[PDB]
Amino acid sequence: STYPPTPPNVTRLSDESVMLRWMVPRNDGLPIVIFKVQYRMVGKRKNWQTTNDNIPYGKPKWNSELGKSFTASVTDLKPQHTYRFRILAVYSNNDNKESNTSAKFYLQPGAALDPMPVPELLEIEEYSETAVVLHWSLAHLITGYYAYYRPSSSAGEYFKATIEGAHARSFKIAPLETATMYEFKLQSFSAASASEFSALKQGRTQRP
Repeated sequence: STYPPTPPNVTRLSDESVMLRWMVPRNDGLPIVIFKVQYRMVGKRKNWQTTNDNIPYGKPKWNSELGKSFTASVTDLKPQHTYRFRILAVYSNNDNKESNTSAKFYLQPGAALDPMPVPELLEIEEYSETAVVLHWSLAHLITGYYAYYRPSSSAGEYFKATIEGAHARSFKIAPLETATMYEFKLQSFSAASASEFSALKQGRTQRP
């Protein structure tokens, strides 16, 4: 059978974008091949738009005892408009199942909002041939942090991962390609907004 992903939670990243977080509960049914982020603004024909980013399931299978969490952002949204989001999961057998919809979310314009804490990205613990660990500190308006990473050699889009809880001060990012260099930056977030990014740090996975 197929277990649908949970509805995404939404937090404002800017005047034109939000970050979604969802989970795939542990289960023994078909594996999901990719995810599709959809959305539609409230007060408009109930027609969902699909973003142009097929999110792979990746590895590992689960990242907590609960199941596996995911994180993707949606940009190009207009301010002062309310939206609803949902996740589409495509399974190995090609079926499609949509999570339940998110609560209504109002994309509020920036001005007049409390400055979120900017973490000081200290150092990349080149912990292994396939993983690395982030360490940072501050100078709980915070809900957690959003880590951004990608091979230093590749402009474009960053992979995202959510770190839940304000006092997490490290996070292991794995799996990553061996003897490969990545770029990492970090930001703190709350429902209302995300902080400014920390410094963009370079880090390489260990060799044999």
